[PDB]
Amino acid sequence: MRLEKDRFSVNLDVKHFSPEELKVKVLGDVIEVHGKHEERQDEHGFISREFHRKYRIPADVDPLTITSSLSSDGVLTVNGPRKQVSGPERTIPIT
Amino acid sequence: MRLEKDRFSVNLDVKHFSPEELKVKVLGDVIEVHGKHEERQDEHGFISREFHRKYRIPADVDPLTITSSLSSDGVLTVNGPRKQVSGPERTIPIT
Repeated sequence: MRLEKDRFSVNLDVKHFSPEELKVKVLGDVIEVHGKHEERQDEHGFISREFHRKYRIPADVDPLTITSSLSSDGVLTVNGPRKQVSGPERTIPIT
Repeated sequence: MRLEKDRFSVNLDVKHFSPEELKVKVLGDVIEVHGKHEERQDEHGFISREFHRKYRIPADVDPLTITSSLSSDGVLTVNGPRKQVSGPERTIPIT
């Protein structure tokens, strides 16, 4: 949902939502994310919002190392580091 | 320049260009690419095309393992594999 020269961040507005109702997850290359709230006809134009978003990590981002926080105003945040890594400037053979 | 569910491919039209004149390269996360042709005023609307494109590899693609070929019709192709990898479907702690 967002990238930086040193870190990254996925942001989702899911206001009036609460953690027990959501599922974050890391399946290697991907970042799973499931939601589902049944506040029911209580609202007005009732909303039974459920889903399942998935994102692709970036290469220099470790599949582990993920701060998955949240703010008071119902906003899922997913964090992680970047690594410049070291490969000798590898001159590639063009056929 | 292009992606697939199992492999990837970067394609550049650089017709009337020849390998000695170009530089492919892998700097960890990135794929460098330099060009420069001086066919000179020989053409008509002379063209002194030089540059330096750079691409970001995808996570499941090894920084090594890169078939950099080319076709007869002046087209740089850059290839590589993908790996589903294995991480236990890692349930992430949302704060």
